[PDB]
Amino acid sequence: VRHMFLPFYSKERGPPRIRMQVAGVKGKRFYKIVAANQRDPRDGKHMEVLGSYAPCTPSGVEELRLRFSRIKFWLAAGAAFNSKMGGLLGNAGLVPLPPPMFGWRTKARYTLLESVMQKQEKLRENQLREYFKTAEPVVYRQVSEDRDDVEQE
Amino acid sequence: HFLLGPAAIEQQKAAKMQRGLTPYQTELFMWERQMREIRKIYRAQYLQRLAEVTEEERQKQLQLYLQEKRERRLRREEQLQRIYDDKKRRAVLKDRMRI
Amino acid sequence: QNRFPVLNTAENFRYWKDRGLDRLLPRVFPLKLPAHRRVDPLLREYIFFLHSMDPARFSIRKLGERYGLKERTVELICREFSVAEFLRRTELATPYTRRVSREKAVLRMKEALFSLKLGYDQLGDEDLDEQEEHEFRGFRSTQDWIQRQNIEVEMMSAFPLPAKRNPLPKRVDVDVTVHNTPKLKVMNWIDPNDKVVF
Amino acid sequence: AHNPLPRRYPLYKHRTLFLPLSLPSYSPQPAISGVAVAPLTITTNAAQLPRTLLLQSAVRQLRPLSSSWLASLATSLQDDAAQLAGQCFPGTFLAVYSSDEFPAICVVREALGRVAPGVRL
Amino acid sequence: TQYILNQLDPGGAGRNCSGIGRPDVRLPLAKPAAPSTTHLPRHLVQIARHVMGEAGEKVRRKALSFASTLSDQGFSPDVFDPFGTPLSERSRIKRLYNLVC
Amino acid sequence: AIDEVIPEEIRPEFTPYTWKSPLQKWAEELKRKRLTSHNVYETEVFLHPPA
Amino acid sequence: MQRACEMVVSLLRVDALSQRCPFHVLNVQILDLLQREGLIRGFKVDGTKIDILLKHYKGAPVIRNIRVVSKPSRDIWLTPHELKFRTRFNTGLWIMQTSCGVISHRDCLRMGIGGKMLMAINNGY
Amino acid sequence: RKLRLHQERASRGHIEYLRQLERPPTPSPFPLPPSPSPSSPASAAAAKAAAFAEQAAAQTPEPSVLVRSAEEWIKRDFFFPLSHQPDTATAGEAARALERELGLSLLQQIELPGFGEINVVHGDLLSGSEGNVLAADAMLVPVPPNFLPYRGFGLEVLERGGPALQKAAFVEVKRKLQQREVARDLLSEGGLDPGDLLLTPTFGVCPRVSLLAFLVTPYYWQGNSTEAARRLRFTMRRALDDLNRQGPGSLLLPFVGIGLYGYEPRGAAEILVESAVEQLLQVDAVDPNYTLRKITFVDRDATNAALLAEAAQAAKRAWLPEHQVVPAPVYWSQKQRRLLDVTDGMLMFCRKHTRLSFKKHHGVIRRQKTHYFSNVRPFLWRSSRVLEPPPLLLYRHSGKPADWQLPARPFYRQGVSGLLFPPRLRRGFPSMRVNSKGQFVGVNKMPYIAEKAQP
Amino acid sequence: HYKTWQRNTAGYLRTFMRNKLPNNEMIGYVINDKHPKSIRVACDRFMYVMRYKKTFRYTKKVWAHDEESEARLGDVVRIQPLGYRIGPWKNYVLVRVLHKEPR
RNA sequence: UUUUUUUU
RNA sequence: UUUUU
RNA sequence: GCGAGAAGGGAAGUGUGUUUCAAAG
RNA sequence: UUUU
RNA sequence: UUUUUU
RNA sequence: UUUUUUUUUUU
Repeated sequence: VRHMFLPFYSKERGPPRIRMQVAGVKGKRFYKIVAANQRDPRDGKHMEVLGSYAPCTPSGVEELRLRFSRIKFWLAAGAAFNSKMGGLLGNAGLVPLPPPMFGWRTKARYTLLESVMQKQEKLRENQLREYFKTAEPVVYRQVSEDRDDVEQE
Repeated sequence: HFLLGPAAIEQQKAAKMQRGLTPYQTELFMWERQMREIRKIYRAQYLQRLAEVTEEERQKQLQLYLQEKRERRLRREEQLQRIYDDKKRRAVLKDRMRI
Repeated sequence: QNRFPVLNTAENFRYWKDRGLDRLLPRVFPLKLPAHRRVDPLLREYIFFLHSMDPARFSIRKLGERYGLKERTVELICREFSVAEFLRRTELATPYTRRVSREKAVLRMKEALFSLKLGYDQLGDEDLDEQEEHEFRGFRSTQDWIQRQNIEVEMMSAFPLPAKRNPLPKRVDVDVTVHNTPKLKVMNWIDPNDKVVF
Repeated sequence: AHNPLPRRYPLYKHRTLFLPLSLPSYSPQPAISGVAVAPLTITTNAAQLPRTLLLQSAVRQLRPLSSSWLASLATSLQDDAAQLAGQCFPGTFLAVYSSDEFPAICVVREALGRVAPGVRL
Repeated sequence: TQYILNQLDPGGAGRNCSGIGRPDVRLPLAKPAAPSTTHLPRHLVQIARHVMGEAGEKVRRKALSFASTLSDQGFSPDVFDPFGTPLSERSRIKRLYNLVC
Repeated sequence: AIDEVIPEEIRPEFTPYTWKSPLQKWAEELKRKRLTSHNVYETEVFLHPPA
Repeated sequence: MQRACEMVVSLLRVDALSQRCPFHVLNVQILDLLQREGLIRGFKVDGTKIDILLKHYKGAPVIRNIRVVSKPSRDIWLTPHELKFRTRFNTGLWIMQTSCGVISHRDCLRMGIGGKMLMAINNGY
Repeated sequence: RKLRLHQERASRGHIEYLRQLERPPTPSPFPLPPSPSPSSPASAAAAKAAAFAEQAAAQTPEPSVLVRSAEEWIKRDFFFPLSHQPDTATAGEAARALERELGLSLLQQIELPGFGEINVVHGDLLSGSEGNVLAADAMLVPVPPNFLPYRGFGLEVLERGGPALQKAAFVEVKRKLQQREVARDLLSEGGLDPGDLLLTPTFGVCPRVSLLAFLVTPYYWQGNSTEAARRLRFTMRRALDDLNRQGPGSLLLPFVGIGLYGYEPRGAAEILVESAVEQLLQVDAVDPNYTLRKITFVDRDATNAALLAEAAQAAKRAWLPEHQVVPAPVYWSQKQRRLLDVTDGMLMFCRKHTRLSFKKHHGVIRRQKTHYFSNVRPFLWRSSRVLEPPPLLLYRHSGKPADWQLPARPFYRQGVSGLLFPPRLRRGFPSMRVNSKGQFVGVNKMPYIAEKAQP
Repeated sequence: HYKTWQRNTAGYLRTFMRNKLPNNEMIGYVINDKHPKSIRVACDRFMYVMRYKKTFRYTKKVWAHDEESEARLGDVVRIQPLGYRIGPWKNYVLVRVLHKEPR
């Protein structure tokens, strides 16, 4: 069924591809994911808009809005993408998670470091357990009878 | 469930290396082969679902075409009857005046 | 000229309204006040306690039925009570010296004056659920925004008259959440106008 | 590109949000499970009324799936009535019945719903 | 009569009505009248009249079921309520009450 | 079932029942006594203290 | 089409009981719609001219304003979704000429077909 | 079941939103034209023909816009009426097929190990003649008096049984009524009280039923909605309580509140469900006496049955630790907990001088056009107004997303959400068209920025 | 050029339909049939004005081709366009003849 | 009942 | 800039 | 080996553009 | 900066 | 720095 | 102008 994708392909510009754009106001730029050819300009002609991406948001968590019924359809047509694009789509579950830099087999020291961090989090939990039994908003110390408030978050 | 499941991650690591290639290349090529299978799965699914919609739309066109054909045929026939009835009266009346 | 003893007629609509020279006459009106503030402060503590004790047995809806409080009103009582107590136990600041906008300051004065004259309410007086009734709520209530008409004209006949064209729902875009992570938030854009679901 | 706010004496007063909602359909709708869901008044506030909450709740439950001419009319009516009546064996109100004849009418009552649900005797 | 009352006070299934005009309600009538026993079943009353006994057949309710000349919905000396259930109390309206206030 | 309605004063709100909660009964008792007063309730006082 | 616009002058009279009108095929159909709404007491075809009666109430006539939209030199057409905007919050009577005969503006929107605005009866601005 | 893949969960929300917007059709009957029409012959013929066109207009769904040429559409609009079932009204075959695989095309069971055996909500016939056709204590909801005027489930039951059953019912009530009068007279409201129970052995009503209880229920028209709910809870609790120290534990309460006393499937439903759980656990009991360990609900009505199921789900939440949901934004915050010590000197800058606060700069815009092309257009990349979606709900223990969650939040301009003459949009086949051969082909064109903003 | 809002009015749509024909066909009357196997068809078109809301008419004389030379002067015929250029003047092809003038 | 009315 | 009178 | 006018206003009036369709080197 |  | 004040 | 929320027609 390659006949159905003929129009999409452009001889002058090139084959279709998926990338991002840079638009908005100076100082508050936001990424916009669209579909275009290879030689097309970064900000110009576009075939279809897939979504957007906001790496900086007031809440502090990166947002990502995408179309689940369009990305899968475009991939079947034979549309490539950059390395960075694959990583973001992998987390969403649309495509297999690509390997990180230097591969996975070399990730030897990180495995041990991650275990230490996980162990510390579990140990910290045990510490706070006892606190709830004798929670004291106001706790002094044997220095100058100074007041020290305690609050969780 | 295999490509998108945890089994895909461990599959890339368990691969045979080749002389003259970096460790990252072995996993990259293995991942590329997996990406080729997902494209076919989506293509097959889209075509199968599109076929159902195409057949449903075809039935609507046939029903609409038949309904419009009957409406025009009946309306046209009624108009012709009025003209034919009136034309006959004029022809016979005109000959009467000549005599 | 006509007989219609009911309370939903053209003349009876918006009863006790100035129609004539009395429109310019100054008239005093009662001052509105939210229900969550007219209740006895004492009962607020009690209600909060229950909520914080056993949310399962004492649900948001069941708790408000006994005291006659709406689901939305009861939620604010716990939220406003929590913050007041938090600053006292922790020895942070007094409620009186708390910073707040001017809109709330005037509201506090009315609450104190409301009780000084009449008194606090021991139990709320409001219905949990709404009821379809004929009332005047703004200028957008007595208007048809679909057909954009004020006066309906129909043919007078005893035989069954053909029905009117029913309206269709408006299709608009919405968003949903699929995967949420501490360092990333993925969302899906829904397009109801798309024929192919896939 | 605008932030409406009061700029007059009445700067602090109750300002409830109003959401006009006209009739959804002019056709006559039946009662859902015996509870009437017909529109009584056109004035509707933003808060959803309990009567309307029932209709919308059931909407989401429904799944998307699923010679002369005069002589012929009477000929088919008799055949259809006889055929349907014989399936139960191998509307208007005001149907009286005696105490000792309850079994005779009980079977008939329950048998009309299998071939004519519209009957409301 | 039913239609007239419906317009004066909207009331039905799933709605809070004032109970004015219903058979099971006490009203301040100008003159005494018998209850509306027309809606009660005839099979259950007839079978219950014998098992109730003389205590609840001539001294409980029938002792005052025909004391007044007037009646409601005609007359029915055979059908009545042997049990002494008082259908007192009423409900306030939501339309007229809000106008006077 | 309706006839000539004679004006009669009733108090449906203040009607003790076997299903009302203990708090409701208490609250209604105090409120009822306040409205029935004919010496303090039905009076207008300018100053707060009995000057 | 020219004879259609000549009916407004005759029907728009105060101190009169009956007025004549030229006979036309299209004019006969228009009078039928007006009579249904209760605007014309009656009419009769007197051969080369049609005699149309006038309706009055408390002195003043039932018709107070007539606006001619369509003219022989041009043609006004409105889509089903555009007629509603034009005609809104009014009690006026607009004659619509659809393919399936002649009907009022109220019926044109019900069918959703594209009509043709001929004239206006009891219309303001 | 248990959709683990992200793609499966994403598609679930799409179907739910489309189902709400979908409404089945309702063709209205058309009256026959009158034969003795007083109109002129020219108008009579046109009117008669127009009647038939309207009938087929509402019973002939139109195809996609892309099917026929543009020219065709224009001619049809001015020659035929507009259909009542446009192509953009109902979902296509694609939506129906997806639900078959996802699993969306015995209802509920609340099981508690140790207290309550099971809580099955199976809906079926009671007296049609195991889950729902084996018990030993049947329930009934008669009118306050001992005579049912009309309607009511109990009306059928009593008549079915014949005079044999009826005789036992009148004797039991007579003795109970007399006992109350004597007890309230020697030691010092002459009618019955809502919340009483009466026992009556079965007389052939149902072979698989031993007992037949008689629980009175109150009315709904008395008082407001807030007062009505309070009354039902009192009767339920008293009924359940008495049943406990009565006999064996087997409750077959079909549905309480239904009949002719006023019912609300939405509100009334929650009362019942919520009440059942408490009985099992016997919360309100100093001395636990576990006797009742089986509660079931039976409903004939399909519609009602479905609704009942919903209630069950809500009941299960906030009660069992295995089904306790928690918003994602607060779930992660609660995990990485810390103890922060704040001294008196750290709150120096927190305090402020001014007491009150308010906006010191009016939001009155000066330039409508200059501001729009500087701080509105760049920040707008969509042609539709969409608000922030609600947060995702996750579990507490397992920390995984749940199936049931809040629905979408569609937005409407000026509140009105009704279109009478919807146009034929071109969004049905994005970047796809029909060729001369009939096949589907793509296109190469720049999309319109205001495509969705021009309905 | 017409604006986006000008393509949805009934006035413009009606004019478009009249001008639009299958295979971009046209209707006109022959005015010159002197050269062999040649006939000049005079077609009439329409246009819409968004200022005064009035439609006018303007003639469009074009050249056509005939094989059997059946058409004659003053005879309404049907023309069909072609995706090439044949002859110095010939730009159309005949299909049929609707009306025929006596001699 | 709080350095509340009260205002860099 | 300075800051519990 | 591959990419590169990414800094072009000099030509044209019924043209440059827009719209409707079509295109299995 | 009465959050750089 | 004074006056008033659930 | 929302304590523990990044959600809120806050007013």
